[PDB]
Amino acid sequence: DILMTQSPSSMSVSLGDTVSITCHSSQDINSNIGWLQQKPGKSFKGLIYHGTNLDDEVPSRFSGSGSGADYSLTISSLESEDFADYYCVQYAQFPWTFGGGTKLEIKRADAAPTVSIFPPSSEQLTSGGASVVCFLNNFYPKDINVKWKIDGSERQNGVLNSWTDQDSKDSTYSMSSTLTLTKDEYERHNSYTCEATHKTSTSPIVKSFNRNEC
Amino acid sequence: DVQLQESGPSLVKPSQSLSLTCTVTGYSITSDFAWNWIRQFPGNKLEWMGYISYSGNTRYNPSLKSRISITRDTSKNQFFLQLNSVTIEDTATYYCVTAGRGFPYWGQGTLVTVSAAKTTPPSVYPLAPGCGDTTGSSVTLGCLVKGYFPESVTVTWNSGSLSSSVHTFPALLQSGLYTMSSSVTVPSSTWPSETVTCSVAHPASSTTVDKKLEPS
Repeated sequence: DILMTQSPSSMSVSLGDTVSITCHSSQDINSNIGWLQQKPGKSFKGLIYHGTNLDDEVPSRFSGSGSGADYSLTISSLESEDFADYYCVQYAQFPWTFGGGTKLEIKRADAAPTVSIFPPSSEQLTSGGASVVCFLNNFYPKDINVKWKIDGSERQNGVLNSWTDQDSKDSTYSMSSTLTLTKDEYERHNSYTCEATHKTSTSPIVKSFNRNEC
Repeated sequence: DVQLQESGPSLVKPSQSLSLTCTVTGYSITSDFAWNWIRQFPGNKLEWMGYISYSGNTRYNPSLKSRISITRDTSKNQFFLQLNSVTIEDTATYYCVTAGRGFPYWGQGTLVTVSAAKTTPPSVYPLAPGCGDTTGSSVTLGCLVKGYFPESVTVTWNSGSLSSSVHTFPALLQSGLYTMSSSVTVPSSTWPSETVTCSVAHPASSTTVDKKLEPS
């Protein structure tokens, strides 16, 4: 199969900016590549075919060009509707295959996460489960890592994370990380720790509780 | 202005056949183009499934070759997808699209969930700070919503009288059922002095659970 590598996988940009997205195929595709836009929530619209040709209804601030295994898409004077995900697709050979997309996101200032940790509720504990929740809210940029510790020991199994789309009013991201344990194991440890590593700090933001308190 | 619209079941049990219809208007499926099925997985990756050309010839992605069939009905101007032996990794959004001058015309997409689950109302657990961690200026509360099906709960904080930093986190599959959470940030003196209440609606199971959030 022809493998389509799309660069970059995301981009933070402002209205009026010019943006440039590229696509690499694992083999020469002789301009049999198109470009697609998926607005957020929405369906797709075909932008460009044959490397460089506009589909009908596509404004001329969209343009592409390439040769061989390397092709780009340029969007000049970005408008608010242009914030969307963009994919290239090759149709030089079957099966037809897609790049992984480039998300156009809105630029804002760096913001630290507000980190909050919560112990299992009694009620949950009643039913034999114990989920430890940690919100990491209103941060920027979207790159973040979350580490759990139980009595100092780092913990990977049982962690599930869920990220929101870029916020429509402030343009930050949030995640929840949930550490799910049996009520049994939970009652066997004291300190639960959720650490957020982010760009806006040289050092993790730590939040903690003790099972034994209160 | 060439329109395509998908229809068919959006819930299919594993090992049954997923089946869908694309309904074309404003152009003839006999007259030009390839008529395609493309699916988008959760996490957004795209996969070309196959097509049937205007002359009725088919091509299928070898990755699905043994379980895919694409057909049409020239008199209704319709083509169809059937996808046998589905499993939960066949949960995706299905699009039919015309190829020819790239991929200009797309249907609106239809998500199809492949699940063995039965309708299940959620368990709703309130999320309040564990005492000890005395706080600053704002206070973050939440509700954890576990073990429901099908998807679509709506978490309304007060009457919506709050979207002072209401965050809704996308559901994940956990144990065959869905789990999501919601957070809400309020000033650290509006609570606990005021009632903070998270109301969780699951219309598929005709159920709404309200939790009033409690200190310590």
